[PDB]
Amino acid sequence: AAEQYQGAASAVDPAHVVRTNGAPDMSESEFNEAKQIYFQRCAGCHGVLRKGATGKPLTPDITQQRGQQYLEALITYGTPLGMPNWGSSGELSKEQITLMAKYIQHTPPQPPEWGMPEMRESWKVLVKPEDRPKKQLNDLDLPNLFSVTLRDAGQIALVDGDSKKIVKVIDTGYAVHISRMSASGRYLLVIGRDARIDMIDLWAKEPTKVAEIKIGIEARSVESSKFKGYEDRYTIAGAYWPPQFAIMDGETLEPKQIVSTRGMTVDTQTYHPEPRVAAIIASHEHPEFIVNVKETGKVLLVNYKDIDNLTVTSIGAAPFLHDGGWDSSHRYFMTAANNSNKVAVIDSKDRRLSALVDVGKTPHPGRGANFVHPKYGPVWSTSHLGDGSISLIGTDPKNHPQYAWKKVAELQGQGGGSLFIKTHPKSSHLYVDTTFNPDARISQSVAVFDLKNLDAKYQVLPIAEWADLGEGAKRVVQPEYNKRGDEVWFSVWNGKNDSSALVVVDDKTLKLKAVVKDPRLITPTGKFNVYNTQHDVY
Amino acid sequence: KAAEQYQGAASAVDPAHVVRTNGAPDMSESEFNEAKQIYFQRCAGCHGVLRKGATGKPLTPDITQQRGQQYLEALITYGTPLGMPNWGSSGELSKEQITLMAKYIQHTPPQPPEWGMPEMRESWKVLVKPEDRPKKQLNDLDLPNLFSVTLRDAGQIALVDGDSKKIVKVIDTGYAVHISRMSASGRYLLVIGRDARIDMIDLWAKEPTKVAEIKIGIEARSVESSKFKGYEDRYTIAGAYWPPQFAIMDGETLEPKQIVSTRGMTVDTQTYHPEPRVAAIIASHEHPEFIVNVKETGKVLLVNYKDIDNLTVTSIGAAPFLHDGGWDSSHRYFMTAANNSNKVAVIDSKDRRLSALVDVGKTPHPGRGANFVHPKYGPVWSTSHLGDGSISLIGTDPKNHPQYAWKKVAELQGQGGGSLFIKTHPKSSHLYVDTTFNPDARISQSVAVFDLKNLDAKYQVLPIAEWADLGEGAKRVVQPEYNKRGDEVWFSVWNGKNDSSALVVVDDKTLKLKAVVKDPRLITPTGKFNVYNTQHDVY
Ligand code: DHE
Ligand code: DHE
Ligand code: HEC
Ligand code: HEC
Repeated sequence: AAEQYQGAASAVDPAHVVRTNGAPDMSESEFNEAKQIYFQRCAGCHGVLRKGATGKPLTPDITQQRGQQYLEALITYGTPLGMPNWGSSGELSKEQITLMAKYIQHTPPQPPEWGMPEMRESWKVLVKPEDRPKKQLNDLDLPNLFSVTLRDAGQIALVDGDSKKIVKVIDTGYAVHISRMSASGRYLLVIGRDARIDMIDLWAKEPTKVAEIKIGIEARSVESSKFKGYEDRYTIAGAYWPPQFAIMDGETLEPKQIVSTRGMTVDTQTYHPEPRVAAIIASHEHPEFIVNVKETGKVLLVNYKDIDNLTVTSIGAAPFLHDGGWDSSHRYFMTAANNSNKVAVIDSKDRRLSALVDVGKTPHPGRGANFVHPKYGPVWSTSHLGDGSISLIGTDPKNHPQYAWKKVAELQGQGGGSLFIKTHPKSSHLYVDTTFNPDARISQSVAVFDLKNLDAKYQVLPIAEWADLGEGAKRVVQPEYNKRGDEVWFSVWNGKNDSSALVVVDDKTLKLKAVVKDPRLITPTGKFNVYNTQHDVY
Repeated sequence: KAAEQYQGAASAVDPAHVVRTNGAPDMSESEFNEAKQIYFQRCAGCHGVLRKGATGKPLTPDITQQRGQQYLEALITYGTPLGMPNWGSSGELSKEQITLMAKYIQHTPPQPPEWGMPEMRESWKVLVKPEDRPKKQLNDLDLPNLFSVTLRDAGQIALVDGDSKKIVKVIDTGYAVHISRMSASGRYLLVIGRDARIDMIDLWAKEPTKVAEIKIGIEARSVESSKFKGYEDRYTIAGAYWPPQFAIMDGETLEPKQIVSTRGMTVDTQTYHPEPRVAAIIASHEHPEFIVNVKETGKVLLVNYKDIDNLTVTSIGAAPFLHDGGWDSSHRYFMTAANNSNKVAVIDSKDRRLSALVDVGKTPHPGRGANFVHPKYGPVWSTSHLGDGSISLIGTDPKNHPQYAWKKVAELQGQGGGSLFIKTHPKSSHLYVDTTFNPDARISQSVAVFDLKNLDAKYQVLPIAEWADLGEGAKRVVQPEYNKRGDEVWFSVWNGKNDSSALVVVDDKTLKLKAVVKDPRLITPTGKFNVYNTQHDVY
């Protein structure tokens, strides 16, 4: 009966369902050799399913159309639009480039999914809530503590701000991307690019891990609920693969909900198989999380008032959403759609897109830099990877409606390859790095502007040279203030077999203050001051 | 080059864990395509396009290669007592074809095309602009008593006059229209074919005519209109089987506005499902929302249309295999069937939460259900089943009958399994139940009728197809439907395409034959929707 009920023909026409191949035959060792190169060298931009970069996707319909020789030449010489040259540079051999061309003509191999069973299997409560201290069992000045990422070591070091000494090094997931604080200021949350999250109790005799869990195969962001009456309630994390985000117990990390970001794009409104989750930021206006979904250019407002029945408001922005942060008032999310060269303004109160501001080539603000301009009122700034400009955008609809969501002015730095711009309420300086600048000297130093005289050109602080480290690229990255706002820290991100350091500068004088060296300080990248991260002070 | 080095590091994904699919038995183009044709003609309905639609293990290469050729040929040949038919023992397919199917399912599932906004707009057509349409009714038809009947294989629908029992107009639509729905103004009739083609019909024109059309997917089943106060003819939503999505369009022109993906995590295992088909869709009267049923993931979505630019969706978890359903007497609780889970999920449309999960019989199939006041239990909603001959009566009054609310308060027994629709009306003391897919010809060609005033008495069997006087063919009777005044119930005698069919009208007051609708154009009549009863949810 039920077999006759569901027994008619599918409305889908067999003639339009296509079998995939006609690709160059390659053995198992040849396919694995190419596959290994693809995730080590290509995937980052192009993605798992090869639809992550601008331009045409590397799926068999397009690649077989181009042909073996077209592909080999394209991989060999690259393009001026963001596709590196692998043959000319001499990175890959002609035998490898040949394998790569044949490889992308085959259906993309499939990485495993990662749901609730996998999540729970990896979930570990190391110290039960009840077995945790009721008070701070140490003498540490937690607010002024710095959570520094020792990238290649798969660890993080807690550095005491005033003493400049490493208080504790902790094993974490590989290459931790960011550190975030719980609203109470007690727990420290870190997540590795391997999607493994680690919750750390700063009140323990020695700050230690109390729980851990893996939320995907690849990830970048984590965050805690910051709405009033929700301290340490929920923790969210966004993954690159699978395309999803997960919500967990903010006290134990127990997985509760998992949502897929696979969907329709904002621009063409077509289906995208891999919309990776970028930045995530907690709302202060409503009990919701603001999630950035890259490839589809959507900003989702995930309400956690009722975790059992999840309500999500999908706001369209612009393609390629990445990093971003609050305006001075903590109401408007200033996030960059890098490859679209725009900054999306999300109103967290009224819950809508306030504007799409045209900025420079490939905006990369991190969380951005907020400061009051002598003429244009309160602005939010961002530097770029594509060029040497710095965009100042008005963020005061109330008192400065004429300058709101407008690129009010522009500043010029040392050049492109910039990654982070920084300032502080108590500071009158504006720092900007240039980490990926092709020039060694430029990439090994930072620019500083005088907020009291913006017409004047920037000064150049020789960070890497001050560290006195010897050989290596010595790339300087991310300025970060201490709780007081009179010290600015920088990482001298050198190789793993080289010597790296953390340089500190007296903000009041712009003079070298201290240098943090230690054999354990391996490949330091992101630094997050506890109080400043927790209270979004930027 | 700065941004190129920025995004230059390795992916956190281990190449060794990214797998290449193969190790399937070789098969040429001729072979592969032949198996594929059989797959979508015979297997897809249950198993889905990507082969994860049925209960039990999926037919994906990881599992199929594990079982192997032999195991697979054997299972396909004899089937299983759990819903998998026998294709060899019944002589449906040959051993040659079965060997092909066993080889086919060991390969990666061929991919059907996606259907986005560009494809949708391309298909979109405004046949008659809102400005060019009538300002009032230009015909003298009794629109509320009109029946929109589906002439399935014909790729058409027929509007039949309730009182005169005649076909007023025959309209070309998408292939095999599955359901008909009325807009909140009672002016526009909407129909959607299994091919995802929707047709909007203006009942006010001199002769009812199509004003707009669109194709929202490759395969579909449902369409629905906004019914919240102040949104008459504002929006139209349609759900698809492939791709896994629904589409919100302009209610006056059918212009595509938003397309949302239903691919996601399941309610039970909370794992990823690549093909969560959209089933029933009902419009809320409590909030400006559309209640959408997502089958495989067992999710009921409340899509708020108060602002379609920034879509807000509340995802309520219910139970796997959500299919059909309808409102309770008060129009607040959405009583929906999770057929393969043998349960009925109750969705409070006001408080927007899962009110309960009621345990019922084997494979519930309520259609929109049947509501009536039980002498002992108060207001109840009822459903019949495909898996058995039972009829579940569930209490739907938590306010004044909490002792019974959301409980399978009582049961009734019909002719047997294979039931598709149960039905009644506020003005009627009778309760009909068909048996369309019952393996017995006599039972499948008749309908059971209960007495609401004496629920202890056994039903009377009405010989609907025999009354028709049609001759040869299966002559399956399906879906009872009352008229505007609820004094006559209509049935469909769904006979073959090359055979003779009819609509049989029965006097509700006397349970006697009242009329028989026959017409050469009345080919494979299936669903029938009375304009008034459909539009105002009278059931
Ligand atoms: C989505 C995302 C965020 C926002 C998180 C948030 O706010 O919740 C972010 C922030 C960050 C932040 C946060 C700083 C802040 O002030 O908020 C830091 C320090 C950082 C160190 C790096 N990032 Fe980041 N980053 C990516 C992704 C992201 N980076 C990439 O996918 C990319 C382009 C390529 C990659 O190799 O991962 C990339 C490269 C880098 C680097 O090269 C850095 C310097 C070193 C590393 O570990 O790869 N990213
Ligand atoms: C999701 C869904 C609904 C609810 C929509 C709503 O109300 O929003 C529905 C309702 C319906 C309704 C609604 C009646 C009502 O009173 O609301 C009718 C008449 C109907 C005629 C048929 N349906 Fe239906 N039906 C399916 C799906 C559905 N059918 C299938 O997938 C299935 C099992 C397989 C198929 O072949 O499509 C199926 C078979 C059938 C039939 O065999 C029928 C009799 C004829 C046909 O064309 O296939 N279905
Ligand atoms: C980002 C830093 C990239 C890396 C690493 C690699 N590719 Fe790329 N690729 C990138 C972009 C932005 C584009 C578009 C370029 C344009 O001018 O349109 C491309 C393009 C290709 C193509 C050509 C696609 C086509 O037009 O048919 C191919 C074949 C290609 N890329 C291959 C590829 C391989 C094999 C790589 C790793 C060894 C690789 N790309 C890395 C960005 C990035
Ligand atoms: C629904 C009316 C079905 C149709 C039409 C077909 N199949 Fe099916 N199949 C269905 C169910 C409910 C199940 C579960 C059976 C069980 O006892 O668990 C199955 C199972 C299969 C399997 C076996 C899967 C396994 O355990 O490894 C196979 C190989 C299979 N079905 C094949 C198949 C083919 C090729 C069909 C069309 C020619 C087909 N099925 C139709 C439901 C239904």
